[PDB]
Amino acid sequence: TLGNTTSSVILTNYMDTQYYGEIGIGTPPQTFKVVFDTGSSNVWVPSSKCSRLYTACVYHKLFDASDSSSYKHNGTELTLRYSTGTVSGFLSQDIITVGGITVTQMFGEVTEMPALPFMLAEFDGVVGMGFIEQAIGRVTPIFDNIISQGVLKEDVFSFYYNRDSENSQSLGGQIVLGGSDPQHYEGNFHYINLIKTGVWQIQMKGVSVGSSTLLCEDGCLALVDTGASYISGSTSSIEKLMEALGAKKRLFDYVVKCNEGPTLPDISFHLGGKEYTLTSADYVFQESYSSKKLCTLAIHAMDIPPPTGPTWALGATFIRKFYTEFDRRNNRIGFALAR
Ligand SMILES: CC(C)[C@]1(C)CC(=O)N(Cc2cc(F)cc(C(=O)N[C@@H](C)c3ccccc3)c2)C(N)=N1
Ligand SMILES: *[C@@H]1O[C@H](CO)[C@@H](O)[C@H](O)[C@H]1NC(C)=O
Repeated sequence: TLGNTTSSVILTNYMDTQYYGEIGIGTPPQTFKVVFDTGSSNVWVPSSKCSRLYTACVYHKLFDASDSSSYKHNGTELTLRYSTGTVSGFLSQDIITVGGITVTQMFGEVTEMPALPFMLAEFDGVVGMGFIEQAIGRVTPIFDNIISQGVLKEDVFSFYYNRDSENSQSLGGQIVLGGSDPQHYEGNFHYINLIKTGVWQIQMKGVSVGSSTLLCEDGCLALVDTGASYISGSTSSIEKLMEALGAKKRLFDYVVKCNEGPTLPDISFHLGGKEYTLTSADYVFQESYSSKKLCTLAIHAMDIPPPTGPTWALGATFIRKFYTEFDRRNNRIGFALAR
C-alpha cells in the first residue's frame, strides 16, 4: 500500500566519517543520535542496563525502559557481530519517531558495548536500513514497519551526505523516506539492479586507477553501505590499489605525503551502464600541503566474510559524490551527481 507522505531526517556530519540523525524512543520520547545504515538490518541503542564498566556506556545516551509507559518487554538475547566488532544485549519493543513518522518497533537494548570502536562514536546507536533477510533474531526492520503503514509515496529511501563544513549553516546530510530530494542531486538517476533481494549489493564491472592500473577485471561485488565511513576492498585489492597510488600502510589506514595528495590519479568504479569517478580531492583528507605531514585516504581494506563478502563497500566517500536512492519496490539502487 502506497500513500502520499515523504519524511525527511536532517543528519549531522562528524568529520566526514559519521553521519547521524535523531530518533525518539518511548513515552515521553528519549532521543538518540543514530547512523541510518544500509549495511545492517537491526535497530539498537545503548541500554540503562549496560554496566558502567563499559566506558562507551558512560559517554552515550542510554535507553531506560523504566521511564517509558509505552514499552513492551521481550528480553530475547541479541548478539550483533559486525565488521567493526560485536555488540550484544536483548530485545525490547517501544514507539519510535523518525522524521515525524511514528512506528511501534522491536529494537536491541545494548548491554555490552566495546570501547573500541564505540568510544570513537559521536552517535549512540544504529537504525538498520537493510532487509529482513539479514536481520538478526528475524526482527522486522524499521523501514518494513513504516511500509506496512501505507503512508509513504514510494517504497524507497534516499541519502544525501554533504562535505564537512565548519559553518553551522551547513546541512550535514539528509535521509528522505518515501522519495528523493531533487534539491540535492542533478541530472538523472542511473539504476543498477541488486544481485538479489535481501542485501543492498550490486555487481561491479571493474575498478580503474588512472590510465595504466586495473582491478576487479573479471567483475566483483559492491555493497552500498551508508554506515561505512570509507570505501573498502579486500586486503589483496587494496594492496594493489595503494601501490598504484604510492600510498603507504599504517596500523588501520593508508597515507600519502600531504604535498603528493593533489597529484593522485582518479579512481573509477564501473557500475551498471556508467563509470563513477572520484578525483584525489574526493578521497584524500587534504589537511595540509606539507611535504613533512602525512594525509589519510578515505579508502581502506575490509575482508567481509561469506555469504555477503568477499565484496567492496561503497561508504560515505562514495555517497558524498553520488546522491543515492535505495529502491525496495524494484530491488535496485540509483545514483545521481550530488549537489
Ligand atoms: C555503523 C556500524 C557500527 C555498523 C552497524 C557495523 C559495521 O561494521 N558497518 C560496516 C563498517 C565497516 C567499516 F570498515 C567501518 C565502519 C565504520 O567505521 N563506521 C563508522 C560509522 C563508525 C564510526 C565509529 C564507530 C563505529 C562505526 C563500518 C556498518 N555498516 N554498520
Ligand atoms: C519476543 O518477540 C517475538 C516476536 O516474534 C516473539 O516471538 C517472542 O516470543 C517474544 N518473547 C517474549 C518473551 O515476549
